[PDB]
Amino acid sequence: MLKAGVHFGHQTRYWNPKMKPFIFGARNKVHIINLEKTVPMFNEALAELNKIASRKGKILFVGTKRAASEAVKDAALSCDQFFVNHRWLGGMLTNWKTVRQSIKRLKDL
RNA sequence: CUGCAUGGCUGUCGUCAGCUCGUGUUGUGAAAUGUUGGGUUAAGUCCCGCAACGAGCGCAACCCUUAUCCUUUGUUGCCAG
Repeated sequence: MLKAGVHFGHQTRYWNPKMKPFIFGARNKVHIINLEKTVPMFNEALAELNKIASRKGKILFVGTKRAASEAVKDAALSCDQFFVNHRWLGGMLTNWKTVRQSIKRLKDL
């Protein structure tokens, strides 16, 4: 009820040194993650996303996997938001004033 | 009188597929990246994709002629009817 979510446990090798402490003691040599902080850690981050929305910040969403690539353009369409669903460029965001010539190209075609 | 005094004008490596530029990245930096890779070609040509996205000179097309046809003008040329 504290959220918490789905576990199998999946991946048995090469764990990230900052994610290893989320493993819990159930069975000999068995990998399984504890998720009892998912929404408790989101409730404090969504407070600063509220501060960026208060500052009228432009929000960008990204996904390429089949569960996310369709959702970034449909599941948040109750506000004004921007997305990337499949294809990327060199300097996609860090060279935006060059990338604008491809938006002039898009609209000209 | 002479192209280390010149402007200009044409050869040749070279009709070869090369040489550069705006912004971004990379290194202390000259610079490198882009022009490489993977297919394809007559070709830095076209396609695919990537830290690149687009450009300038070459490139290529338009241009012109030629193999077959249809149609307009025919002498002192031509001669099918």
